[PDB]
Amino acid sequence: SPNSQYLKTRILDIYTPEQRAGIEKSEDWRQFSRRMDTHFPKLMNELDSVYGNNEALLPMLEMLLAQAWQSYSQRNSSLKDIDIARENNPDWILSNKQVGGVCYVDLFAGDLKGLKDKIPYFQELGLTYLHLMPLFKCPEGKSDGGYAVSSYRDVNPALGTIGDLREVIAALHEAGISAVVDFIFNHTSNEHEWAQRCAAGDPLFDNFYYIFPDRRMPDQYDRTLREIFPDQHPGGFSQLEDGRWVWTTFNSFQWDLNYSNPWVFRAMAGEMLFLANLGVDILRMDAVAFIWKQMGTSCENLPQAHALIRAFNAVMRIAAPAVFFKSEAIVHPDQVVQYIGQDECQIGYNPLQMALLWNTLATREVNLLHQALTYRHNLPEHTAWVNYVRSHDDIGWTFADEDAAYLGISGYDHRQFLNRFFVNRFDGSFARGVPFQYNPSTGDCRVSGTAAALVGLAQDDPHAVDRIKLLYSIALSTGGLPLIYLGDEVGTLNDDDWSQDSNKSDDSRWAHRPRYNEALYAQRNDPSTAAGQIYQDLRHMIAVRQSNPRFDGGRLVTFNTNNKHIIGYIRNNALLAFGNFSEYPQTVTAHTLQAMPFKAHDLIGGKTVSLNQDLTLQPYQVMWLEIA
Ligand SMILES: OC[C@H]1O[C@H](O[C@H]2[C@H](O)[C@@H](O)[C@@H](O[C@H]3[C@H](O)[C@@H](O)[C@@H](O[C@H]4[C@H](O)[C@@H](O)[C@@H](O)O[C@@H]4CO)O[C@@H]3CO)O[C@@H]2CO)[C@H](O)[C@@H](O)[C@@H]1O
Ligand SMILES: OC[C@H]1O[C@@](CO)(O[C@H]2O[C@H](CO)[C@@H](O)[C@H](O)[C@H]2O)[C@@H](O)[C@@H]1O
Repeated sequence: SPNSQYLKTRILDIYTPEQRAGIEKSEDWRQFSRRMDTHFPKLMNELDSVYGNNEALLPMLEMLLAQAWQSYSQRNSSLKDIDIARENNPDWILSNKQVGGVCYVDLFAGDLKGLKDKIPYFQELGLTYLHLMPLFKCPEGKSDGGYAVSSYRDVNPALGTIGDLREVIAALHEAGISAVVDFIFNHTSNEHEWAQRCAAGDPLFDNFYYIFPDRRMPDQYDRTLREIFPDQHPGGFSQLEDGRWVWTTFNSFQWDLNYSNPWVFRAMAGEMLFLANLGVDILRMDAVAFIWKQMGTSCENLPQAHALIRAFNAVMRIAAPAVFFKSEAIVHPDQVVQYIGQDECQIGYNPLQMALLWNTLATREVNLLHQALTYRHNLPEHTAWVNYVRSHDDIGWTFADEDAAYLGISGYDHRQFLNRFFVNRFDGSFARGVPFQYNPSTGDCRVSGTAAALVGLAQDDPHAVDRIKLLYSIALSTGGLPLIYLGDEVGTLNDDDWSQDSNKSDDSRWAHRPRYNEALYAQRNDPSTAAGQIYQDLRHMIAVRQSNPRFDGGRLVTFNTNNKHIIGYIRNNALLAFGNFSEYPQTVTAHTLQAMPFKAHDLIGGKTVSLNQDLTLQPYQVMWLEIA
């Protein structure tokens, strides 16, 4: 394979003799050259592992690297400073100081300019990380909430212009907040120019997607394909006007990109560089599990999918060091963690913890949660979990059947219980969620609904507020970067019109995608309201997390509480956390605490607690005891 020095010389051949001389002496080239030598080996290796001796590999690479240089040269000086800072501080993502939030620009603040006006509030809340949902042009009507991209560069006019976005990013950086956007690279909308030209037979866009003449291949593939939206279509394919079939893992209007074609990688790498130069700090790698297909397999988590992502990682290491990745892999735990690594995705959603928080609220038993915190929490160096309570999506019960089997729990039977409980089809359930994608052929089902809707706030369950606080307390202190679903900090309930909207009625996820609730936000300072109680609660926990070094890092050690309703863990051997998932008082005996100091200050309630005697926690109470 060619080497870094070889490719760099060729990159400089576009400059006349006089220019070439100057370029080689410039700071930009110096840094670019150094990073090329350091990271090119990985890029080449990962790409080769996927394409092999593909004739297009070499040509695609030189073209991509030429862009990488141009992209780095044009990169703004301020961004280059962030590039240097993060190069030498790979663990910035692990700082206890980081706290993120996520919202739809349109639902939360109208448009881009409006979002800019909400920045003061984000600072007031303590955010240092902000994820904005899909901002670029997409089909009018149904676009899977913007996840069906028709243009990676043209901002949805309803939100503003590319200029407004560029402005928002700079304002976020000014307020000490990182910009986080989606990198929907597994597929585009069926209205995207690429799709159009590919299907129309433009030789330039040949093999940019997976299109079949009939059901021969589709049927073979469907034998092992999981259905994500069985409500929309069976298997993973959709039929075109002309009768052909296109691979559509998600909605029919979302066509999977064909990474078996190296020119497809180059295309998306180009888009990443575009997003990088806008000043994006973290790219949410959407559906990383499906970017590689292979007949007979599930076409999820394949080796080449990981390799491609590590290739993308390399491009950023060379042309935009500040850009980190956030893996969205809502799959089996064993698979989830494989996307997380310094050379792949530095951080990734922690669906296991999230799903188990809700599970524990239902069963009142921390068994599965404790198991996960004990065996699946700690990660490799320079990587972190993104811990969350809810997201724009439904809740999938992605705990491991094998893990559950160890505890004498039948995964299938357990999920059936969980699903019933959270959609209020179980006696006594406090949850008011809505079903999502009930698959009659598999028994699988997911749950939609806001955090407040699932804890019982819609009916004013007296335990609703403390439940919210408890869940967020755990995502905030286990170790990793905590993500707040904006709207949750004031107990925002479900949207009560989505079912009436013909563009949303067939997607219950819109039930937990409500608009900014002016009334609730106007009560965040009133301790007598649910909004105020939830707000000050979370704000206080955020404040503590960010100021107390004992929460730093992502490592944790579980503590056996000897009480099936109480979870316990220790951060940095100095912070002991207890969490009662019972609606009744529960005790951690003096005998269980013998190894703990006689007294410890609780950062949650502010009181001094004695650990030389039984410790009784009130319903849903959380304690952050300083033991060192
Ligand atoms: O305080 C609330 C209620 O708490 C108590 O009930 C709890 C149980 O203690 C929990 O263990 C849990 O029970 C679930 C169970 O987790 C779930 O797997 C399912 O059990 C199935 C099982 O999967 C299947 O293999 C087969 O064995 O049938 C089982 C049927 O139970 O469903 C259980 C619930 O039925 O959650 C409940 C409810 O929170 C306490 O007993 C209640 O009195 C109390 O109200
Ligand atoms: O349940 C309300 C509403 O949700 C939708 C949209 O997602 O469908 C969900 O609920 C159905 C019944 O529980 C499930 O069969 C389906 O799989 C699930 O997505 C609407 O169709 C329904 O009216």
